Order: sequence, then C-alpha cells, then structure tokens
Amino acid sequence: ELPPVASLKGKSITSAEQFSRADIYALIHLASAMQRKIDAGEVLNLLQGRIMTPLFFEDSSRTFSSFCAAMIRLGGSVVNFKVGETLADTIRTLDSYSDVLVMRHPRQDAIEEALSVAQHPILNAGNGAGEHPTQALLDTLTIHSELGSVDGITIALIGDLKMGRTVHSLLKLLVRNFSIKCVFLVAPDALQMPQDVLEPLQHEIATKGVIIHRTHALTDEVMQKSDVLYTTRLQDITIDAARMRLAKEKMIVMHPLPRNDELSTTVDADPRAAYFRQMRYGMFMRMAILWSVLA
Amino acid sequence: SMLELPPVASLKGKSITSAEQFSRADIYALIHLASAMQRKIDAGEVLNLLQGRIMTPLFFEDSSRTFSSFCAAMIRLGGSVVNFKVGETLADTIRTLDSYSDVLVMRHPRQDAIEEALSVAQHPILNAGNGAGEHPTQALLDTLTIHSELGSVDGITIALIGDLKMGRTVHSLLKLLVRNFSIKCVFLVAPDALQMPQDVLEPLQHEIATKGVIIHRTHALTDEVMQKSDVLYTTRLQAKADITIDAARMRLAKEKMIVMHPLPRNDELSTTVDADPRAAYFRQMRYGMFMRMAILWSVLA
Amino acid sequence: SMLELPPVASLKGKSITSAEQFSRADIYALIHLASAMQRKIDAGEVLNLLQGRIMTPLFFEDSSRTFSSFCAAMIRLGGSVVNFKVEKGETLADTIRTLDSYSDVLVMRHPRQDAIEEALSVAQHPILNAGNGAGEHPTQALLDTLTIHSELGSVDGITIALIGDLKMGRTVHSLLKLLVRNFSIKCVFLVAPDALQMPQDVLEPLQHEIATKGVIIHRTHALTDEVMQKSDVLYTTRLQDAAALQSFAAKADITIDAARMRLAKEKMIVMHPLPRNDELSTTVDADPRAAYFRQMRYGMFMRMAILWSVLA
Repeated sequence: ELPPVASLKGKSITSAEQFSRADIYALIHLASAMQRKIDAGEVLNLLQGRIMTPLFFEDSSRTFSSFCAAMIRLGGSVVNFKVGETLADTIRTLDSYSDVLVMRHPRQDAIEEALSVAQHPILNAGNGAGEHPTQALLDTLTIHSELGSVDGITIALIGDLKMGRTVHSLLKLLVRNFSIKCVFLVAPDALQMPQDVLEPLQHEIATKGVIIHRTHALTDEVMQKSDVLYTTRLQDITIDAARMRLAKEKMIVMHPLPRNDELSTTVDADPRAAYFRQMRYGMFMRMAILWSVLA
Repeated sequence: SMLELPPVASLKGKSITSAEQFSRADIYALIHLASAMQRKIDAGEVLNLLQGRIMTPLFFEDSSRTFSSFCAAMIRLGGSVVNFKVGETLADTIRTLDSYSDVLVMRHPRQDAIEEALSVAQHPILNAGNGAGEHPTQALLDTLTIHSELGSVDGITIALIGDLKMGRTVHSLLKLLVRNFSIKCVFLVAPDALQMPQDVLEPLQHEIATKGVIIHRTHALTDEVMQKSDVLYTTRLQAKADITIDAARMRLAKEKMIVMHPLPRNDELSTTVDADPRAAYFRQMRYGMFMRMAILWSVLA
Repeated sequence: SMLELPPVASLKGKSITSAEQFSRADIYALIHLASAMQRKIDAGEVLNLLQGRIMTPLFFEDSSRTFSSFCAAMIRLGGSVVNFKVEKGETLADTIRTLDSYSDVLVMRHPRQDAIEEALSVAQHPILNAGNGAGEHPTQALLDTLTIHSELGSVDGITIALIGDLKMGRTVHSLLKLLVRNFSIKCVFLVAPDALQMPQDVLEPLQHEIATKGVIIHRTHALTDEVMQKSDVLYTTRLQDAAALQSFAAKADITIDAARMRLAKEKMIVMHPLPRNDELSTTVDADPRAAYFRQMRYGMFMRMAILWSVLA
C-alpha cells in the first residue's frame, strides 16, 4: 500500500518545524514503498485530474523538475505559471484552477503573505534565506536509506550557513526529531549559522545533548568523526579525493546542488558520494508529500 | 460522461474567433454545460473526455493567466498540452503546430493574424486575443459570471469602464450581449481618446434600435453610473481620468450587483473592494475554466 | 497492444546518436512500426504504452519546434514531459546527472558537435540526439526516409538532390549516410555553393559503399535542368555572413519556386526539414509534390516508433 500520511491531508508545507518524528518516519517509508513500485515498472494513478502549479519567482530547474516529475509519476498534472502584479492577485489566480501551489520566492515573508490568501495547499520550495523543508525531508530520507538510520549520527554542515536555506531547515528537522550526537558547523566566521536559527533549538540541544562544535574550516576531527558530510556552495573547505582518505567506510557526502569548487569532481565515482542519488530520493519524497497533502 | 455532459453540436469542428458567431441558444447551452461540469469537478470527479487529444498554445504575447486557464480546462477534460514558445512566418508556425495537434489557442498582437492563421489551419483555432480585436472566450465566461451571480442577463444595466478603444474584452462583451440579449442600458465610461469605436458600434445600431437599448457615454465614473448599474465591468488603462472603484464609491451601488474585471488590474480597482460579497472578479476566473472546459469539449467532441 | 505495436527490439535501451547505427532491417522495422502508429492514432484510438514514463529536454540551442515534435510523440504514446531549461556555467555532466534522476529518456540538442559524446559517457538513460553542431540529426534522417518511402513507394532506385548549406546541414549529413549505406540510390546531386559543399569527412567514409553500389555523385552550385528533370526527391535546406550566405546569386541558384517546378517530373517530391527562408518559395505550397508539411506528420509517427522501441 501507499496509504497517505493522514496528518498532512490538506496542509500547507512551510517549515521543517511542523514535522513530528512520526510524520518523518511515515514520509520516509511512503517514499520508499513508492520507489519500490516505480523501480518495478508500476504506474501510479493516485492524483489523476489534479493540477500542480509552480510559482517560481526565482529560477531553479532542478527544484522545478523534481516537483513536476513527482506530480507526473503520481498520475497528476502540471500547469506552469511564468512570472508588476501583486503576489495575492497571483495566488488567487492559481487558486482558480489548481489543487496545489509550489512557490519559490526570494523574499522570506512572501510565503506568509501567500498563505494568508491561499485556498489550496502551498508547498514551500524555498524563500530568500529562511527555509526549504522538502529538501530537509529529502536529505533525511537519503541518510535513512544510505546509512541505515538517522539516530545517533554525527553531521557536518559546510559552506555559508547564513544564506543557505537548506542547512537551516535540516538543522531544525534533525535536532528537534532525532538523537544527533554532534554537529560540525564548518564555515567562515562571518558566514555562519545565524543566532535566530540556533536560539529556538537550545531546549533540544540540552535535554538530548548535542555538541555544536564549530570550526573555521575542514578539520581532520570532522573528516574522521562525521557519518554525514553535508556541503553547500559559497557563491580548506573543499572535499576532494585526497581528503576522502580520512573519511570512515560507512559514511556519505551530500550536496543539494548546484556546486562549485567546494566539492571536487574527483569524488564523483566514490560510492560514498550520495549527492546524485540524493536527487532521486528527492523525487520520491515529493511524491510522498504530494500524495499525502492531496489525498 | 457522454450521458450527463452532452457537447454543444453547433460548435463541433468549428474555430472560435468572434462574438458574432454565437447564437443565444448556444450561449445558454454553453452556460448549462459549464455548470454541469462545475458540479462534476467540485464533487471530485475525473472527466476522461479528451484523452489522447492535444491542445497547443501559440502565444506571440505574454499572458500567463489565459494560457493557464486554457491549459487547466484541457487537462481537467483529460486532454494533453504541448508548450510551444514563440524569419519563420506565422503560417509556417501554424502548419507546424497543425502536424501534431487537435486544437490551437492563438494570441497575437496584430488584429489580422487570426485571418492569416485561419487561412491555413486544418485543426480548429480558438482566439485568445487578437490585437485590438476580440476575446470571444472571455466574453462567454463573463456572461456565465453575470448569469450565475445575478440569475438573468436580460434587463441589466452594464457599465464598460476603462480603455474601451483597445479593450478586446469589451469589444467582445458588447457584441455578445447586445446581439443576443435584451440589454436595458450600457454606460460607456472612458475618456474621449479611449472611447468605444464606431465600427464596433455601427454593426450593432440595428439591434440597438430594435431592442431599445440606451447607449450612454461618460468621461468619468459618475454617480448615475454607479447607482443604475447591475454590472460594473472594469479594465485598466495599460494622467488624471477619474474612473476608480473603491469601497467608498461602493456605498453608491445597489445591493444586487457585481463588479467584474478580466485581469490584471491597476489603480482603477482598489483592494478595498475585494472583501465585498459583490466582488465577482475572483470567481470570474473559476467560471472561466468551466466555460473553457465547456467550449473545448464542444469544439472537439 | 504488443502484437499490435511491436517495438523494434534491436533498438531497446539504445541511445540514438548517429544514422550509421541503423541497418536496412532496423529502418524497415521502424517504418512498419510507424505506419501501425498512424493506423492507431488516425483511428481515434488512444495509447498507454509509455504511461508513467518521462521525457525531458537538454536543449542548449533553442528550437521549440523540435522539442514540440518530440513532446507530441511522447504524449501520444501515453508518456509524459517535464521541461528543463538550461541557462551559471553548471557543468554539462551535472545537468545530465540531474536529468537522469527523474527521467526515462533525454532529448539533447547542443551546438558543440562533441558534447553528445560527453553525455553518453555519463548518462544511465538513452539519449536521443536532436542535433549536435554540424554533426548529425538522426531521427530527422529516419522520418525523411519514411516520407520518401510513403510518397514514392520505394527508396532503392531514387535520384535525390541535397540542396543548400551542406557544410553545416546536419539533417543532410545524416540523410546521406543513411541512404547510401542501406539503399541502392541511383544518384545523389550535391547542390550548393562551393564553400558550402558536402564535407569530405562525410563523403570519404562512404566511398566504398558508393563505388560498390554504383552511386553517381554530381556536385553543382545550381538547380540545373538536369537536376530538376532527373530528381525524384528535392531535399533543400536553409542558409545560416561569409561570402556565400551573403550572395544573392547563390540564393537564386538553389531556390525552388513555381517557375523551376515546371521542369520537374510528374512523380517526385519536394522536401525540407523546416524552418525555411526564401530558398523555398511559398508559391510551391499548392503543388501536390510539396511534401514538406506532410513530412512533419510522418515525423511524429516516426518519433513515436523510435521512442516506443527505445523505451519498451
């Protein structure tokens, strides 16, 4: 079966904060059941005659495609709305004809604006520097499916943690819902994990017990102890073939993409390079989210 | 369901280019077909009617709402859509589309582009806006709106407000209403430079005469116009012409009336009016998907 | 409908990159499969053969016309399309890997001739080459062969002229390779200004097969009465500022119009991959031997036949 996760039915998907551990577990397992079927040649007509509409004020072919492909693989349909008309006027236009909106916008508070006037679910595909929860959830699914489990892991977050909307959402989702041992906040000092992200996290950091061992650049303590390396762009941070020596045998590298120098192509064929497999997990997590919300 | 949703027969095979081609019988037949489809789609049903047919948009002009309304119609009837983004002539572009398609939705800035396309197309064309000419589907959904909000089209007093000279919406709505309905009065609210052209109004003189329809121009949105009108149908001006509709002017209006707009909108339609139960212009978009569902199915059945 | 629409088994899982990869039997397989498709679609019937399967574009040129012919074939097979726009300097290889994550087949068009060989090297899914610089347009060559076969009854025994910018024409590079290697062409006329003649690196690799089958090859720079009165197929292309593209006399010499068509035989066809400029007069359009618009319908059925066979 592919029963939907009941608690998302009709819900908007704005923040990682809204997802309980039972929620995550269920989506992780719906996504896998789905992968099992798609990989087996099965066709899913779960969402026929239902329409998703992207509302991408900023371009991103990968995020766009992944949502589309996911909707299509559930039998659903896609109608692009290329984007001065006010945001609300657009939101009401999409509500005319679609069942679910998917919005990517450069201002953080554009999301809260839209939800005030929206009659159908809005899925947040990302907003300025705040969040990007379907990424956080797809990243967790990657880890669950690559390493066996997410409980007890050590995780490194490389790159500018200030602007990177993937690292915030992930940091919240993981700490709040799992038993994370350590978290290497690796970046330049100026471009680090903001105070407002780290502050609401402080209850769980204590009672679970969670080492936030920061670092200016990629130390060997990181490479040695990390089960997951989650690097990002910024446009002694590079992960290359040389440095990968120091990694354990059961670990993975991740990157949401796109990339620059900070992750060498010299790592691509390494079986612990999970950054490409991560995108396919993405399609499957979004199929699980789309079915759950629109069921 | 060929049972519960029977297409309009006059439309089968036909290109849809002007208001002039629709009879009054056709209009109510479309309106009833639209409503039957709204009940079926709102019940959560999946219509399978145009499985394997392809709709191909051909927009030589930016218009996301029109495109998406049309794509949404087609899809909810079970049809498919092929995106074509606009040296190479118009005819050749048409003959190309024609090689894999079941219906074309064209939207061009030049007025005569439609005659050019029709001259060569083998599959039906629906005109989604041809220069300063017409927008026949818009006028058909606007009429569905009037009917579904007010319960009758005969006897209304209507204000066409804004750029009347270049508004392909208002050209089509005026033609559609005057020709096939007993319109009491029509306020032509606009500056003299943006007035309703005489070659839209000439062909109607005879029908205007017979049905006894008052044709009244004002350069500004007066209080007579607000108090008498059952539909205020407003449009943009793409410095100081006084035609704006806010919540204050809405104190002058009747209780049973609607405000309408094809969209997008500028300063002529304040967001103060939105909450008002007589603000129809958001419901107008939804009605439009169902009329377009009605039309597409009728064209292609 | 798998005894109704049998896929060409030799093509299963393959990327389609070059015309040289096809045998005579393959081509006839695809023609017969494409005709069965026209029978299905023209009967008003619907197909589910690629339900659930996704095609995406990896287009670095822009040619909506071509991505649309492909979309249309995929959609009529019951399949689906996810668009993907390319604009950054993110690597070609990463673009491929990102498409691979959710697609079942890629349709590639790149202006560099040898970006296809890069994609193949990293792709885990079949790539359909929809044009590579001055290289090949293989699907195009296959639908052109289907056209000729449908309209004249057979391909062996034809005289055919290839007109226009042959140096850069990729449609003609592939059509020439396909025709000469698998059919007994009576004669190819290469009609083009000297600077834009069919390249030597295309012709030299076909010399054994020419010599052996006795194909006659005549260059000209003009549509001489010989060409018009002997050709069963007039395959012209478009010119893309160097001396020959600039010359009015180069244009007038290769142009087909109502006038020149008076010299042509009762039973032949005029073909063009589209789009066209002035080299093919709109005065030829009414002529029943103008097969360039029908060419587009054959093309849909030939892409259906190719995709069904790659993805079955």
